[PDB]
Amino acid sequence: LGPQVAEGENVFGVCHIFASFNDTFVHVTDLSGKETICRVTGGMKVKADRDESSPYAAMLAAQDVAQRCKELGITALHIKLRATGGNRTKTPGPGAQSALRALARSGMKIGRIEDVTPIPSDSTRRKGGRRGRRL
Amino acid sequence: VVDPFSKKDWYDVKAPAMFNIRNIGKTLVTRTQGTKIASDGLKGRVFEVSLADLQNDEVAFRKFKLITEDVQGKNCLTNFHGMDLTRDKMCSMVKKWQTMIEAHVDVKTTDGYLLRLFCVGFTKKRNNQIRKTSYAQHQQVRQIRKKMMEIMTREVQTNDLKEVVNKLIPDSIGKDIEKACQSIYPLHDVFVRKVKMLKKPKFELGKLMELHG
Amino acid sequence: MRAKWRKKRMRRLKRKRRKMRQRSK
Amino acid sequence: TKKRRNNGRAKKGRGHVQPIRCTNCARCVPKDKAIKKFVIRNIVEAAAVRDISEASVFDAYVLPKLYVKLHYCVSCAIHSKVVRNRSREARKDRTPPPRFR
RNA sequence: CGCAAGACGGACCAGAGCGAAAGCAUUUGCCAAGAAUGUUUUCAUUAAUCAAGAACGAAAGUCGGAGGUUCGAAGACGAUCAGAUACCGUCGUAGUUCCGACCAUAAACGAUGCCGACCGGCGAUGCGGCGGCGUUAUUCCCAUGACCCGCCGGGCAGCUUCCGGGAAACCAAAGUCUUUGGGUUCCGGGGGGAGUAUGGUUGCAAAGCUGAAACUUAAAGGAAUUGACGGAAGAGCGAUUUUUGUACACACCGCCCGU
Ligand SMILES: [Mg+2]
Ligand SMILES: [Mg+2]
Ligand SMILES: [Mg+2]
Ligand SMILES: [Mg+2]
Ligand SMILES: [Mg+2]
Ligand SMILES: [Mg+2]
Ligand SMILES: [Mg+2]
Ligand SMILES: [Mg+2]
Ligand SMILES: [Mg+2]
Ligand SMILES: [Mg+2]
Ligand SMILES: [Mg+2]
Ligand SMILES: [Mg+2]
Ligand SMILES: [Mg+2]
Ligand SMILES: [Mg+2]
Ligand SMILES: [Mg+2]
Ligand SMILES: [Mg+2]
Ligand SMILES: [Mg+2]
Ligand SMILES: [Mg+2]
Ligand SMILES: [Mg+2]
Ligand SMILES: [Mg+2]
Ligand SMILES: [Mg+2]
Ligand SMILES: [Mg+2]
Ligand SMILES: [Mg+2]
Ligand SMILES: [Mg+2]
Ligand SMILES: [Mg+2]
Ligand SMILES: [Mg+2]
Ligand SMILES: [Mg+2]
Ligand SMILES: [Zn+2]
Repeated sequence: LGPQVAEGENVFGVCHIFASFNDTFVHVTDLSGKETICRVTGGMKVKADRDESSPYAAMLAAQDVAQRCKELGITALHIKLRATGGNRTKTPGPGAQSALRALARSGMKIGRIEDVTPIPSDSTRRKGGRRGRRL
Repeated sequence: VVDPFSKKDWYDVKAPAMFNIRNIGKTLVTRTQGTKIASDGLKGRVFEVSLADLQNDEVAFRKFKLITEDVQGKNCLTNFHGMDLTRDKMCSMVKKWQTMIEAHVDVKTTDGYLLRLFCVGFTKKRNNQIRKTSYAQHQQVRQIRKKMMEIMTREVQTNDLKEVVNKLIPDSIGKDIEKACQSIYPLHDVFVRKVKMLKKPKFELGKLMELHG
Repeated sequence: MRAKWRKKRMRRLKRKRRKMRQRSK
Repeated sequence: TKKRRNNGRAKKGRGHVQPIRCTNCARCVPKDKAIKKFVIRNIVEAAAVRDISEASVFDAYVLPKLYVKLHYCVSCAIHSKVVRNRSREARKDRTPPPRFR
């Protein structure tokens, strides 16, 4: 079940890591990014709205997706790290580093890392008003 | 219930003959059930490949988009679709005490491919310079931009797509622009940073086979 | 009282007078 | 009582400056007044560096860096401690803090 | 992987530039305008400030058309709370965008009218001009661009000073003031009542301009000092001699606002 590839060569996929401040996505696709291998979100592991962005849920999701993609026959992954972007923050959430480290732990080979956060040349008005969020 | 990956098949994707390395990975597609043909879903896919994965001795911050054009029995045949730079290269090129000059042109090749080329350059600080900033006046910027546009135009419309990609692989256009603009104002980090495909000619199998050998 | 809101209250009272103190009356 | 000679902003010889939005709270603050910070860091942290360098398929593959421009309003800059209050004499000193060791 | 609409031009972007002020940042073209510098050109007092009278004038707002992506007064909900009619979150109407008519108000601020003269240093910076060893590009040559060292003239600013001012904070102007007179416009007279009533005038409206009195009160207010608090980290006129803010000083168990 998978590609017929010699032991020396590595089958490559692309891992999209969406690290928000509310959730974390680890998504695996082929090199064209049109076919999905496995997608696991941080909300599937923890049954609480607080811990969806926690490093622990990201680590669990990374291990689950690594096992699923190792079943099918993908041994190496390219990494596309993404933040929410747009009008909002460009800084990745707290689960990105933990998810990446867990993905490395599970025996997966690591290709090239690339930041793919969407950056406007200029955008629509941001939510909040003149005085901002006063909490 | 029923595994969707039991009906999947793996195909091998090839790069055009312009590059040294040909096998650029594998891809997956659902088998034909008579409703949807696997070939139709296979076509039209875009792959972003770093230049270091296509040529051994070339830089890795230049990426190429290749689009599958035909399927030949477990062999997807791709063609040039675009070129771009990595995010960190562009982010590290832009600095605070210098001038940035950008230009874009729309040029058609001899074989019908219409391209949009983008070029970027930065002013260079002198070796013995004591002044903190290195700013070019507006007329100097306009002259530099016009020199960029004419050089980018004269290196595409004369050649065809196969020769255009050959010039893009080492980025000789950027070196020509950098050399030509020394007299106006010294420039470093001159690059052709993005290339877009606007219009394609009608698909020809013989052209693709000549492109792949 | 903040001077801005005092001014707004004065304006609203004047508008109320103007509605009551009609020119027709 | 004027607290600063430059009024806490960098506006000289012009009338209006377009506002930007605070990264923290999305408040509108003039660009010259805002507190700016350029952050260049590594995508992977210190432990992740050693964990990734062994699992990579390349030899001496350099990890990419993250470049971010951050804008803060006065309240968010003070609350986040990126900026602190100084003495009346020490306010004038506008040398950046000695981060270079 | 494409398509469509609308709005905005990130990074470069600075105590940098332009504009009478509001204000002004993707490329290219067209149109008219302008400061500064250069000048052994021309006119020869043609000038400065300005009742009356005019042009422009952020945002919001009003009336007609066109579009309506995002955001979003009002509003409907969910939370928080002793209570929230608020702060927080989900939606969301006018509006936010363009054209044509109104409106003329901002902490429209340098809280500092314009023209002219004089009165200390220093290093940068933007524009124009002048001079000069030396590095670079235009394959050679001048010459022109990029650096380097200076000089002059306008411009945005900075540091320093027992120039002198000022209650001080501070100011090379806020100096050249009892040693009081260069020209000229606007404008203030203890704190409230009050920018309120009325009259006039402008506007479709909202409102804009001009603008009192009766009455009430012994202080209100500026700068700085020592304390006390905080759900913050020889020198000065003189009091006086961890940082910081204060409207507290019977010192937060304070003071104080409106029903
Ligand atoms: Mg959450
Ligand atoms: Mg959730
Ligand atoms: Mg707060
Ligand atoms: Mg203003
Ligand atoms: Mg500041
Ligand atoms: Mg000016
Ligand atoms: Mg831009
Ligand atoms: Mg008048
Ligand atoms: Mg308006
Ligand atoms: Mg409006
Ligand atoms: Mg309308
Ligand atoms: Mg709300
Ligand atoms: Mg909303
Ligand atoms: Mg006024
Ligand atoms: Mg101001
Ligand atoms: Mg005033
Ligand atoms: Mg000068
Ligand atoms: Mg200039
Ligand atoms: Mg010069
Ligand atoms: Mg006098
Ligand atoms: Mg009085
Ligand atoms: Mg009285
Ligand atoms: Mg003594
Ligand atoms: Mg004494
Ligand atoms: Mg305070
Ligand atoms: Mg104060
Ligand atoms: Mg005190
Ligand atoms: Zn903020």
